[PDB]
Amino acid sequence: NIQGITKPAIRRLARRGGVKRISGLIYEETRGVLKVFLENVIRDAVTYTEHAKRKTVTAMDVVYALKRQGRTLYGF
Amino acid sequence: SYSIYVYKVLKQVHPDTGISSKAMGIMNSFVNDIFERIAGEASRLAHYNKRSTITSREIQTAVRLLLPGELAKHAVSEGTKAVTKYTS
Amino acid sequence: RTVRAELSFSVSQVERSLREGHYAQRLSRTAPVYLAAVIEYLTAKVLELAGNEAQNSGERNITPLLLDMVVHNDRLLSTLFNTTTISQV
Amino acid sequence: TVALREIRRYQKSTELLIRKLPFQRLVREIAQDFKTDLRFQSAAIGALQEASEAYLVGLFEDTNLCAIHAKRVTIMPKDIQLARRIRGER
Amino acid sequence: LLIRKLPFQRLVREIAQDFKTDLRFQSAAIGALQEASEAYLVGLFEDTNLCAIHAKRVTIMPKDIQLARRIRGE
Amino acid sequence: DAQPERKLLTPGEILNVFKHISPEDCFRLGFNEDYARPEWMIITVLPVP
Amino acid sequence: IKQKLETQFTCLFCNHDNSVVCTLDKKNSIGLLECKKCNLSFQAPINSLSQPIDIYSDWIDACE
DNA sequence: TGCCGAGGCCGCTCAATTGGTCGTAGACAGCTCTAGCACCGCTTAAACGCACGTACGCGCTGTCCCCCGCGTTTTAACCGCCAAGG
DNA sequence: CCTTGGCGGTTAAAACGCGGGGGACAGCGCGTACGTGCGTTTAAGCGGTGCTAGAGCTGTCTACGACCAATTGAGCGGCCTCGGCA
Ligand SMILES: [Zn+2]
Repeated sequence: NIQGITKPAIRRLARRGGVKRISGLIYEETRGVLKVFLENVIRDAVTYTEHAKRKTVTAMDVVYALKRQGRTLYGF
Repeated sequence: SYSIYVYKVLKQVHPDTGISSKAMGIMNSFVNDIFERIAGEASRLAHYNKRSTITSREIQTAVRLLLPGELAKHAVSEGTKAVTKYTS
Repeated sequence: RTVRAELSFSVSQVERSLREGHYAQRLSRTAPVYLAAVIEYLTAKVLELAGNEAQNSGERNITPLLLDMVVHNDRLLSTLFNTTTISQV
Repeated sequence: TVALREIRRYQKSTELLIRKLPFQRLVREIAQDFKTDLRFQSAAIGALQEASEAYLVGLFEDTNLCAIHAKRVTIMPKDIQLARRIRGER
Repeated sequence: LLIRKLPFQRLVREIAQDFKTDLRFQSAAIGALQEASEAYLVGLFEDTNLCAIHAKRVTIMPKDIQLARRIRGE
Repeated sequence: DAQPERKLLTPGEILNVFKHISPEDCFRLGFNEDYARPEWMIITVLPVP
Repeated sequence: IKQKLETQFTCLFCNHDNSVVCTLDKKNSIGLLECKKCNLSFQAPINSLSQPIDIYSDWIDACE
């Protein structure tokens, strides 16, 4: 489920971002923002895997899916 | 692919400082990305002018387009003072 | 030609990649020397700063944490990495 | 104060902040909804997690700016509902 | 178009002189620049408006523009 | 979960792997370098009584 | 606990033999056939007495 | 005092050089397009002051929902026990 | 006597109720500088011929660099010799 993105993991991320005090209605939104981000990137990674006639989503399919959003990822 | 030359330039710029093994893959993905971006952009340039040969002039324009500002200036000065040193 | 042009990248291997990438039908005589010179400048500008920051901090090797701290600092080339993410894994 | 402490700490480090196992389960679940039993390279999931966390972190930066703009110190739904709209995500 | 077209052309030629000299412009080029510029400014004003309303401000201020531009990555 | 591909482990395949076992690991496995070397459990030539 | 069992049944679609996997969830009375090749999936109800031959039989009748 | 670390020699595989096609890339001419830059007549659009109003911002209050710490406790995920069979 | 079917025992931490105590959300008060519709006058804006030519469009011509085909030279890995630290 999306419930695995727990309350203190969203809080930790916010701490990294620079958030001081965080209202309650932000984890669900984040859970709903993170799910949209994954539904946009995994769709392209699955498209590259089905185009490569594979069944295993490699890390270069994820790098290509992030490259199609202007989010180039170095190290794979 | 390009990892053998990243360490060779690093021996010139910092002969005392070493590099890790993940940072070599990061610099190798950086080089294969700015290569497939400059060549891609240059390919677009060679199509917009209906040419067929990528010369050094389409590389100088793709460097002016891709790199912003002083990096493009410096980028175009090093390529020019390497082609002139090459022809001589 | 790399030592003759007094460069550090091979004009050859990159040229081979251009042939394999099929970016055009025919290259020029001096186009890969310019592209290797320009690329060489970007590597000798990023690793010059990674080697400056490893000795400024006091580190010995170059870790990906040094690359992530430099390329997102250093407004000289922080514009090139507005939309990049070093994985650090 | 402890909040500030954590911000000084997390911003100092680069380890992944979401638990690995749980993330693996979420990814495989979502992917399972497009194509059944899709196998994954471990590096693929790792790529997905790095990308997701970088995305959420940046989003939280912008969200923070939106909260502060409204003279608030606490991030809320109106912050993200604004950051993502201006980003062209919604 | 909401800006006097001629003023957009002047400003344009001035800015252009600082990049490359003795330039000439097609009228359609200047027109393209003006459509683009005005569309950009209008969208920016929409986002700015949203920032102002967010801060009990429906009336855009420089602060709002700066927030909008920062979140846009401009 | 991932799809596993069990292939047959032929004697010839295992034979080559056994000759590369080091002398130090041969001893630790309870075998003996002079008398009971582990690749000799695979038959390549048959003694004719 | 679920039972993940490999079988020697032939997939009714891709025709690869010895590539049908049966997952029998008795806690919810739901049996699942999977290919390992073309990976077509088929669900059917199971009791407590069922075995991979029981749902594979139901799959033959669900096609015809 | 002497053998494994490093440089040298013999093979491997891919890169460099040369020769013939070959259609596509570069030249060049005829010629019409819309951009060229200069002046009219009229007009929609622009420079600058108004003023009472609606919006923008500072200060005080409620109560109130996230702030920090503790304790087991539970899913999820790594390590050992019941007592049937072959 | 030995190895699977389902079952306790095995951790890092969060499923956080809930005891405590305060930062800070949204409505409410006051309160001031700025603020646009309407008003004037304008300086530039829209539409028409008149003039003049730059280089795109399209046509056939002449042409030089790559494709795939036989030669053949340098970088690198596996044997193989040389040498000072322990
Ligand atoms: Zn099948």
